[PDB]
Amino acid sequence: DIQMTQSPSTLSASVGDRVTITCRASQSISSWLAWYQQKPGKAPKLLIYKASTLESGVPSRFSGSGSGTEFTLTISSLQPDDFATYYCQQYNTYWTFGQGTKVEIKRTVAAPSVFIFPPSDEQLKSGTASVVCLLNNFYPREAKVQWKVDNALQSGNSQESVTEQDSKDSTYSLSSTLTLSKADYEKHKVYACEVTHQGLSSPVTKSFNRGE
Amino acid sequence: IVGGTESSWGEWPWQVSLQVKLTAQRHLCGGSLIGHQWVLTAAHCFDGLPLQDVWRIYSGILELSDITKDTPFSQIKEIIIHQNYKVSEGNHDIALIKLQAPLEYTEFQKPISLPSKGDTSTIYTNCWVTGWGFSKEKGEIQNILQKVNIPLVTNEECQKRYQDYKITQRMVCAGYKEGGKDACKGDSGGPLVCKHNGMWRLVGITSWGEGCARREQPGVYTKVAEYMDWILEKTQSSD
Amino acid sequence: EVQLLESGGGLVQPGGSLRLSCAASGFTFSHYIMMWVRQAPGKGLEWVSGIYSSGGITVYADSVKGRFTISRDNSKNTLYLQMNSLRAEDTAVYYCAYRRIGVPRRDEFDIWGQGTMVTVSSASTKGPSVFPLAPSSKGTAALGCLVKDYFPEPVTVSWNSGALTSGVHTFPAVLQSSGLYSLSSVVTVPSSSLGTQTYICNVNHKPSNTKVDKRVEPK
Repeated sequence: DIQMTQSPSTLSASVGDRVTITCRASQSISSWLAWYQQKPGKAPKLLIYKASTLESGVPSRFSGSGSGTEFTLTISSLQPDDFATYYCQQYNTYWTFGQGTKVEIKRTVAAPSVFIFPPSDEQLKSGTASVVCLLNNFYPREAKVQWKVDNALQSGNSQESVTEQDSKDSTYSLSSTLTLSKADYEKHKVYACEVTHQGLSSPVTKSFNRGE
Repeated sequence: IVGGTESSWGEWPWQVSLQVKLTAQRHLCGGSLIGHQWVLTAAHCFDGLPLQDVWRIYSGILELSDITKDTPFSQIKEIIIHQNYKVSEGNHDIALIKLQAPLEYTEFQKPISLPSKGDTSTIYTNCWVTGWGFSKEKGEIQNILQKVNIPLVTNEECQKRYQDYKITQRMVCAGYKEGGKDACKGDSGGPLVCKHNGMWRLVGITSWGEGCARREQPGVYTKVAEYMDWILEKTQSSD
Repeated sequence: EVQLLESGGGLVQPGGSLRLSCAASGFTFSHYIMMWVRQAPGKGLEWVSGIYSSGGITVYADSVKGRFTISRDNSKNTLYLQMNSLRAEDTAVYYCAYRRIGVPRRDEFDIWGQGTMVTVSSASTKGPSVFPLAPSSKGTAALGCLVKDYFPEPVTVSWNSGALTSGVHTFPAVLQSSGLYSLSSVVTVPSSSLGTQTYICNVNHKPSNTKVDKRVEPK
């Protein structure tokens, strides 16, 4: 298969910025490359085809260049409507899409407020323990969350979920949920959530002891 | 038509609207009356619906909203697509339509003259394109027949803007360097006419182009003068 | 304009089959390449099948080759995707798309449908268990509701019957290895309010016709 790689995976920008996104093909696709815009929950919209031809109805701030294996999409002056995910598509042989580049709203750094929640007694008696760590209203998106149980680093038993950029303050919020059997939960005392983020002068840990 | 203005009764008396009736009825293409029983249009108008029975041709008409269930229309007796036209492509984009009945001429319904054998090398300077097509890319069919003045360009200039396609001597292109005035979707098959020595001549048939009214992106038209032997053969031969 | 409307999406069990339709409306003289493209929850667009001309090359992505059949009924003006031996990982929004053949005629290169949702799962329909995320004993406090083990999507969560909206974050659900979904909804409030104010999350799950209100209190 022809593999398509977009870079960067995310990029932060402001209204009025000039924005450039790149797409690389694993082999030559001549100029058979298209670019799309997609907003959450909506069908994608074609912007550019044959590498540099503007689709019918598309504003002229969008342009494309390249041929062979390396391509760019440029937005000459970003507008509020342009925050979205962009995909390239080769159509040399069938169709293959790149993995996408999200274009998001840039703002100042904001540290997460971090909160840890023990499992409820109601939930425990049913045999499962969910431990929740909340990182609230932070920017940028990049954040590392580590779980520690009696100082042993956890791995493979947690899942993260993240909100879309807030419409008022352009921050993200994130949950990390550690799932244990009741039996394992009861085997340990200290449950800690440690977060690393640019807004923090060093990593912050929130914790509780089982039963206090 | 992008950047045009409203036409008047009698101004372009050869302009027709080629419409299709299925459940609903829609204008699809323009065309030009060239004799009592003959309309000239683009072959591509028939790529999707090649059969005659669904088509309705309105002549002597300024405003599409005037059309009702009772408005008379001509029907297609014969479609003659150029034998070397390829579906979906730009070469030989020309079709003759023979009507089921001949139309009488009036001041609001009469033919455009075809180019004269004498005018092979004429450089036409007062050219106009008409139709009910969109007034912008992804717009809507216009109600009142629009007109716009557009200069011809050389084939060499046109070729510079269409690197991916071949511009041939059987095509002619028209456009402004900075765009703003052009044909658009729904104008295709209609006329490009130029006034020469006091008379209007059918110089082009609206055929294809990238976008509508873009800078350095002229419209492409079938060059009618190059098809005169074909027109006269197919018409004289048929009637 | 020319318009495309997908239908036939829904919930099917692993190993089952489903047939999507994409009905085209309008008049056009254009011819089109016809494709199906899908997007799994939180993932990218993935092309899966196409037909290049009437009775022409039908082609498939390796991910679906041998299980899916693309076809056209020109008399109904409809594109189909027959999907057999379906699996969890075929879960996605499916889109049909048309691509213009030949020279540009003042018109569009692409036409896209609206998408139709396909869910492949052996899970049983079930309303969520709702557990409190109690505000800690140790400015601003956070509290929430853990909405666990429901199927299928979606659920809705409100706080105090819609009276509390400021500072609410309801997370996108996660698909657990059990095949059931889970999410949390949180809210930040003044610490000084924890003793006097009542906080209740209202969790609705239409597929199971369940509504649960859960009071969230200091522990």
